[PDB]
Amino acid sequence: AEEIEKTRRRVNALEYMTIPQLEETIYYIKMKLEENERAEVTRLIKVKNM
Amino acid sequence: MQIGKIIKVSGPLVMAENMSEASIQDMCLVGDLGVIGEIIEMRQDVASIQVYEETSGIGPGEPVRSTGEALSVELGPGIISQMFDGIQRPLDTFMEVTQSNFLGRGVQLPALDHEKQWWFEATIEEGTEVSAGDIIGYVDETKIIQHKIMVPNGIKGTVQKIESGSFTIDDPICVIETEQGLKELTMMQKWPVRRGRPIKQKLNPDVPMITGQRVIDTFFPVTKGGAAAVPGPFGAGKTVVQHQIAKWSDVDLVVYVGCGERGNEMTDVVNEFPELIDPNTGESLMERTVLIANTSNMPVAAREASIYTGITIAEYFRDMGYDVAIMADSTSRWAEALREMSGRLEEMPGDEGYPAYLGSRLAEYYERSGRVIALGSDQREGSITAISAVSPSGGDISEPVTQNTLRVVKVFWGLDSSLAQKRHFPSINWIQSYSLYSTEVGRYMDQILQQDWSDMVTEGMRILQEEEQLNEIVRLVGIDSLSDNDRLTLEVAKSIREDYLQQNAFDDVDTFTSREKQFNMLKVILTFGKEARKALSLGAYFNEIMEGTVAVRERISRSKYIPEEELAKISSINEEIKETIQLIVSEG
Amino acid sequence: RRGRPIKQKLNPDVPMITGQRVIDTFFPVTKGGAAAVPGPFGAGKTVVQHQIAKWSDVDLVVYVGCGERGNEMTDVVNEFPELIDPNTGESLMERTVLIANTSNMPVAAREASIYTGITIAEYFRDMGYDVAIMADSTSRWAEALREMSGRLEEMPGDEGYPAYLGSRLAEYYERSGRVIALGSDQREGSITAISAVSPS
Amino acid sequence: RRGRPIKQKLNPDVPMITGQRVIDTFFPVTKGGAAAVPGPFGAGKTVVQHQIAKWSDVDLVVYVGCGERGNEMTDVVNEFPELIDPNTGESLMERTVLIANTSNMPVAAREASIYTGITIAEYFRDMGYDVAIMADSTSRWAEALREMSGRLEEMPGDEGYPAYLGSRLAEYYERSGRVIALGSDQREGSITAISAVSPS
Amino acid sequence: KEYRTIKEVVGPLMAVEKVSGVKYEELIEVRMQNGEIRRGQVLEVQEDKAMVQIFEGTSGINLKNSSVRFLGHPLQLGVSEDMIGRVFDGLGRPKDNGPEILPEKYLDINGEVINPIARDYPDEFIQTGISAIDHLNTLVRGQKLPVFSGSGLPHKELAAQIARQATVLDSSDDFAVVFAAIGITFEEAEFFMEDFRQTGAIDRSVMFMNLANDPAIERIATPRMALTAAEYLAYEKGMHVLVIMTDMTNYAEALREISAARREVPGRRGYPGYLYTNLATLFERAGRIRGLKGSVTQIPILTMPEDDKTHPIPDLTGYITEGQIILTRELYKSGIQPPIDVLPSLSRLKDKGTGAGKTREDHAATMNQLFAAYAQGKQAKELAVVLGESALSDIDKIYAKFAERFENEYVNQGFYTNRTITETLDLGWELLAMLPRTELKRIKDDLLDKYLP
Amino acid sequence: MIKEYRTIKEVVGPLMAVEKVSGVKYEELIEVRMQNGEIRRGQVLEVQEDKAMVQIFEGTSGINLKNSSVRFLGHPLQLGVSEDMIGRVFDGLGRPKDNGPEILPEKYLDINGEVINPIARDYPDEFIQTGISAIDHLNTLVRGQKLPVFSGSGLPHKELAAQIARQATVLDSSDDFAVVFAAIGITFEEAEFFMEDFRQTGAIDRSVMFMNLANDPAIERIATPRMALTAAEYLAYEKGMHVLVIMTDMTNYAEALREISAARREVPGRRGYPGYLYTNLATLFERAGRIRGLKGSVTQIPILTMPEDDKTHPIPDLTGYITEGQIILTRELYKSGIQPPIDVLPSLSRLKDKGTGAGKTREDHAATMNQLFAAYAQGKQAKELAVVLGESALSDIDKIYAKFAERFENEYVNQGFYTNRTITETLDLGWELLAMLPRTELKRIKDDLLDKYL
Ligand SMILES: Nc1ncnc2c1ncn2[C@@H]1O[C@H](COP(=O)(O)OP(=O)(O)O)[C@@H](O)[C@H]1O
Ligand SMILES: Nc1ncnc2c1ncn2[C@@H]1O[C@H](COP(=O)(O)OP(=O)(O)O)[C@@H](O)[C@H]1O
Ligand SMILES: Nc1ncnc2c1ncn2[C@@H]1O[C@H](COP(=O)(O)OP(=O)(O)O)[C@@H](O)[C@H]1O
Ligand SMILES: [Mg+2]
Ligand SMILES: [Mg+2]
Ligand SMILES: [Mg+2]
Repeated sequence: AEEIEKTRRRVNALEYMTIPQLEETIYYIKMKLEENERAEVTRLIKVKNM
Repeated sequence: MQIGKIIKVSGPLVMAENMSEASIQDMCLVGDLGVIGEIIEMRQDVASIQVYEETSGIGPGEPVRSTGEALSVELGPGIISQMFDGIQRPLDTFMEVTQSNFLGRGVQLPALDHEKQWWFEATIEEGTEVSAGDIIGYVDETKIIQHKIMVPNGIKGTVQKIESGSFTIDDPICVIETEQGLKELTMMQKWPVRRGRPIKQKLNPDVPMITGQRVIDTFFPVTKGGAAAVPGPFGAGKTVVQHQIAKWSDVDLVVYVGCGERGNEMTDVVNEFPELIDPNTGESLMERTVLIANTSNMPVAAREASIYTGITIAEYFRDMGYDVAIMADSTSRWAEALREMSGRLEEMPGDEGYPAYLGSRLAEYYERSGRVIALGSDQREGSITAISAVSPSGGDISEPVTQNTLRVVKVFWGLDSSLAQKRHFPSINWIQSYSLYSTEVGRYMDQILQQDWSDMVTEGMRILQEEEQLNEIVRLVGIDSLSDNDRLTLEVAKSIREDYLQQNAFDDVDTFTSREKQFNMLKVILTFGKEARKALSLGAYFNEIMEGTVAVRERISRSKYIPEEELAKISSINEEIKETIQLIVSEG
Repeated sequence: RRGRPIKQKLNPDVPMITGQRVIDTFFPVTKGGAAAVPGPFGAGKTVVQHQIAKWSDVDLVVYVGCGERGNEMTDVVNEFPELIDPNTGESLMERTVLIANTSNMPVAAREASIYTGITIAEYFRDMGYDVAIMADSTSRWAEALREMSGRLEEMPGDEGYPAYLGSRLAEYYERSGRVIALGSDQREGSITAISAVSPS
Repeated sequence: RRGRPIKQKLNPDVPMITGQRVIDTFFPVTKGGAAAVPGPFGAGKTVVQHQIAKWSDVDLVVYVGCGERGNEMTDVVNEFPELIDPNTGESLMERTVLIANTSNMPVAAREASIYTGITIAEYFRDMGYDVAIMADSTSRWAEALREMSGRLEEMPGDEGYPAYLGSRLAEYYERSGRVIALGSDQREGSITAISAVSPS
Repeated sequence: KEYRTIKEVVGPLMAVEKVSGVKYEELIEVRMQNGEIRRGQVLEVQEDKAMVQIFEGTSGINLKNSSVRFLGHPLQLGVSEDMIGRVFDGLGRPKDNGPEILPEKYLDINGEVINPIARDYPDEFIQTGISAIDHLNTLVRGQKLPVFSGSGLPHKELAAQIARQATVLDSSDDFAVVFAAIGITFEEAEFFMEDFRQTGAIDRSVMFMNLANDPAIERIATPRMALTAAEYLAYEKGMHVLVIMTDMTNYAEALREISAARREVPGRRGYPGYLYTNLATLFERAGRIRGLKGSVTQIPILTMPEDDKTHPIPDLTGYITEGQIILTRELYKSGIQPPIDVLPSLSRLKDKGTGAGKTREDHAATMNQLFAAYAQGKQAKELAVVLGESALSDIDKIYAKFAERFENEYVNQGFYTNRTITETLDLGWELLAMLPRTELKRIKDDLLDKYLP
Repeated sequence: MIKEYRTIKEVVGPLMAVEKVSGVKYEELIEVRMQNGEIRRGQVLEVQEDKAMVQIFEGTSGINLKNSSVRFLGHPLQLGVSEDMIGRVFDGLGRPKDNGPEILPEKYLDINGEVINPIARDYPDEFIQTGISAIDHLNTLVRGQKLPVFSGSGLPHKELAAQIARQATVLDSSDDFAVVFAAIGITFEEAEFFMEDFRQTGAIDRSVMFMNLANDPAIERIATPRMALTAAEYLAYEKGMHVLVIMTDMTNYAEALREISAARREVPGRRGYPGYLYTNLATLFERAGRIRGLKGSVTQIPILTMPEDDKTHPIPDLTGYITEGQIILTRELYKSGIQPPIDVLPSLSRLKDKGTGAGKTREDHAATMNQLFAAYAQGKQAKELAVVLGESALSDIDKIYAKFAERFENEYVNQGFYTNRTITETLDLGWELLAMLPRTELKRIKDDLLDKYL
């Protein structure tokens, strides 16, 4: 019964806490990297004109 | 004509003086070799040109000449069963002239065969009123496809001469005088690739196109003149879908475009198509197919203008009155050409490198497809059905290409990777996918079959969505409590997924199922769920039915492989179900 | 653009009764302090600042409509007279100054609104009054700096904003605070800065 | 900036002894082999390089402090004479050659410190000695190249680094390795490159 | 003022030298060598040089045998109240085989900012004919209430439904509709155009139909001409005008394309930094004006990319408009029409739309109880199907039945069913009739004995 | 026609400017004679009127502008083509290192080559025995295919490359088989490893090697693959041989492409790499296959490394868009001791169906393949159930599958880099592992095949 409790509680933790935090973090960093690349590239454009 | 002088060569960038009467977006000829190029920008006298072929061995002093027009295709007899490329260069005529299996630089030759004799039979009386789009006569380029010679656009009025005989596409088959002048009419009319051919009026597509693919025709149908997209990862099966739709579509003509494909995959379309016998005619599919082939290492502008030359040729035969279906595979590598070309133009990059006008160029393509009434007093109808297959990097449809595509296409067939393995083909996700034609198609087929087909399709989907809701109930909580009815819905959905949604394109009878067969198959599955839930209440337990319906669910599962001329066997399955659950209802 | 001179600056230790329970109790702001209200759309940034503008125990209120809705400026000029200061028992409009540069109004002009607002607050501060200034919204101001930057072909900093963004803001929030105003009598006034931030 | 000529470049067979378990056991480095130590600040790159420089069974060590802390260089000249190892019970200082270029020292001298150290290592390899060259750190060398590339307004490659960063690194390591030195004796010297990388 | 002094052409951009007397944002006309005419506007003017961007691009233009003509005026619109029942394009040109209109006056499509102190606060009620909107998220004359949707979702039907059901309880003829289509497919446009023809809704409306294949600058000018016509009909002719605009996502992409063509540095997620302000120059054109009869009400319809509400286009739109109406796939899957999620959606100015004289006495009271019960009723419905079955204290079980009934009977009305506010309020009570009297604390005992069955 | 100029205007880093020129073309080879007489070679990267931008290969150090001269060769990069190239080692620019006499060339060809007409390219129709069970059976290499190997730094992709080169063959003896081996940005040690292993096994006499080191000029790095393919297209499409091209490392090639890119002051670029990286890889990958009516073929096995081992990197990602399938090397497998560490699940060969079947391989080739792949998939799955529930909870059938997956890794794919298996040895080994399964679990296969093969 304690093992069932532990398993069930771990399952609830996996679904509500672990994975959603993981999906949202993989989305934040992914977008952050996509933003800074746009920034640096944009900067490199102006430099090339010089 | 006017020539110019190169003053700068840096990679594909070539600038040239004395390009004074050249125009923007003009196709021109750079260097002694005469490799093709295009005038991107024009600063006073000096023109900056992007050469589309290798620029090695080219430098200042060399001549440059404009062709006198933008990228254009030749529209006339000698175009069918021909394998052009992105800039409409015939690949077979290529091998004859260059005597080589390779493609050299600066070697250019007319798209069609100007030296070839074609018999022309006039259908117009002399002195009759003509306008743009009217038909003066025809050439039987092949059966079935009758090549109708139409009056070029911008030409009107007087018709002084017309006669029938063996002409060529160069010789004047007709002469028409006007205010502008008295010009010779040929069997060929040139047309700008980027710009679409004008029509009298565009109509809304309401006639669904038969593909023989059960998941498409039933749940996510595509009307003739519609627009569909196939996004997925590697091994998803888009190419199979493209081939399948190209094989079995009830369209007069097929325009297959290979934007930028692997050579080893390109040869398959090249060789298999002439070996594919046609619907009830009995000839090769190739004789009703125009092929535009481009490998990956070909010029980037050839890989970019690929889909536009295809839609241009499609418009040409659409204006004749034919229903055309243009196949685009793949568009992700077409857009890869755009990303590359824009980088050389030093433009401000859009999302993930692609041009900012990415969605605009996509829109300018898919909009040129549709059910129309072509120019001419006949007011004849033609149509172009665009089926594109996109290839996101990892199957992520958040790709700039996919996102901009779904803004203009009306049909979406998304291919799950999870369905790719476990061999669920076609791997089209039946939840994420959709059709903006589903409502109208469902009521069209409600008249062609006079059955509650739209009610069956709706119920078929309802079973599937419910399954997903039931699926998470299974996960979060466990398989219990089944409630009999809910666990049955899973079994009916499982039946729909396995006995209907899945079909082998390589199986010799499951590669195609007509509306006749598609209906009976769905009716059998649905009536199984109907009779089981109705007997469940008064009064049977779940695996009592599952124990007595072992062999009958097997027949439903094998209904896919039942021959078309033996269609009655599927109907026999349907009424076997009714007797077997009463067989154990009394007594159970 | 030039902050009004003071004799000395003092650390704000006197709380500002807003009437907002969550604020006054758990996250209070002192008279002369500075508060930032960052949140998504429909969060309540404007409502909060209005609540501060209405019921606060300050002498004057300078509300700055920086690149926001016009209805929200019409809402103030109408309601405020009909409302009574919970202390003086007189109309709210008798103690408030409004500055409005809506989102569709000239972009460069929403930078001036910020500096116009803070200067009026400093002016009444020197009279020995306790003033409070509301910025709605500072994000819009930062956009004006960014757009003006692009026109000047400046080198982009963070998210397109100019490198001196942090400077301009820091200089703005330093113009507020409890001070000993100029004068022989050495009177004390203050400015409490409430700023709404609208992050994407 | 020009590598000292050899007669034949060989394949390193003999494993060097660092005295560190995880290195000697699972990730060993041969005499003439090349090793990199990438890691953030506080990882322990510098400690590892000192550890190898103290217990290496090579004849000579060459520690290049490229754009790093001055105390770490001061640390070496202090204790090395006090430590007794490995042969004849003599000082470690009598088998080492130090090249110091601190972070606050001029930028252009960073690339020199690397090229000077490897040349000295090449010099002692020619007399048939096993020598170890320590680079701490090769990132500052690259940072120096990046900083200088910007001042020359060149087009960078990635993260500001010049596009020739790849080829120039390849030059440095291919100057190392076990070789047969020029001459009649045909002696064998070896340059074991223990480099450090400081990834952002 | 015609000049054949075209110095340079780069992409869609063009440089004209030796010119003077030209202004910023001045509309031009480029006559090509073949006789073809192309319009354009001045992006920048400096010295004798003038930088212009051509609408229809610069393909096939010979710089030396082409001339540029400056019109001495910005992009204008010829307005008239003969525009009612007429179909135009993105630039005000007829698209319905109708006689070209004689303008009473021409108006700069940029318009002018309504003086904040001259502005009158949005008041009185517009009956959209949709229960989920009219009751819980009430629309008000002069309000900015957008509809957030996604691809494959029925925002198309929701658009056409409102447009043909929209009316006021004011009088017979002082209400109009300005339908602006932006960068949408032809099929979507023809659906709109004919649904207006079929229902006769065209007789009281003006349509600006811009397609996806139309040039980008014609796509961004479309809503400005729509609002220009709307402002004319409302402020000059005293009408209550409802403005329907879609798709705003197409607008942003068009604005994105134009920005990069002008070598402008992009902001977040590759969109222009001035995306907020640009959108704000459209939406803030709505509201009531003191001393003037009539009003301008906007319903901006957009698609949320990846259903991401944090996307710039929805997020910035939310930062401008007064609330939103959110469509969800979870409801559309359930067959709900229209699939409106009343929880994340909100109307800020519903205070002015409800109340006796506008709607009946219990409008404000019922929406509170319906919303509160639905919030508790759904979670009851949700927790029941996930955990357990029919074991919800017998109080959440009736909430579960309430939530499902609320979704299938109250919200799901159909795209061709007009629900007057009377029928909506009555239906609301019948749903509240399920529950015991204890649940409806939000409503006073007086109204209950007056309406509750 | 000498075209030598003492005119030298500017030297900025790698680049050098020269004025008063004429007849100078793009990508034209040059030579610079310095004040001390030291001669260095270069290439035109940009030429404008009366000017030319060139890059010196061996650097610009020591070069005095006033006392130096630049001669224009009037020709791009070319290869002295011949059939006598076999048995010899060439460098980046096709120059000998094996201390042998230089070849009298049949003719000279550009290294860019020409694009194969897609209407002239034929089916890839038959097998190439690489000697690797994981490859030859499950991810078959057909003749004329482009099947790359995906690896990473630390993984044994050099032992694999060397193993393929020796063991690769056509099982019809009436077909001359050759191997073009291209080394790109390769360190001397592993460059020597190849050269010595090519001699000790006598693979040189069948192969043509192109060795380019990491410290050698970046233009040579770029030219090396095109030097190898020009040879490959001659030996095949002119001399009728079955050519197998092996290229490594492709990541090193891409880095040099970036180096020349910023030299022309071009702008990045997806993750640093130039926007034309896709075509630039296609221009040398797509140069393979079988041509109609022409004896011989060109087959490529390009090997690259994944930076931090992610398939989303530009080099593996774009390569997958040009090639039909890939062979994936895994660090997990390598750390466990499986050699070669070929992960069969994510690796793929799109053109395998055509290189197999009776007449090419045995009749049971496709059946054993699908069964091994499926059994291993469910075998690996049963293992991760045994770690969560213990072996006790597993059914008796799944325990066998669990034991199957283990031995499938330790025997079937763990050949060893010095263990050559024929196609027959591989197939029969597949049956020994399929015999592990219950008979009731073997009903999937045709009973015709079950009877004839154990
Ligand atoms: N409808 C289908 N029926 C049977 N097999 C299919 C089907 N679609 C795809 N496949 C299988 O999946 C593989 C992928 O084929 P392909 O269309 O080339 O995928 P992609 O186009 O995504 O690369 C094919 O080898 C084929 O065997
Ligand atoms: N303190 C509050 N009490 C009641 N309702 C509030 C409160 N704050 C915000 N709201 C509600 O939230 C909405 C958002 O108001 P507003 O301040 O304009 O949002 P923001 O300024 O964050 O964009 C308002 O329409 C209001 O109905
Ligand atoms: N092998 C080691 N044994 C004991 N302490 C260590 C070791 N490596 C690192 N440390 C501790 O971690 C700190 C990091 O040392 P250092 O080499 O300067 O970091 P890095 O060079 O990576 O920036 C040292 O001050 C030391 O105290
Ligand atoms: Mg494919
Ligand atoms: Mg706000
Ligand atoms: Mg350190």
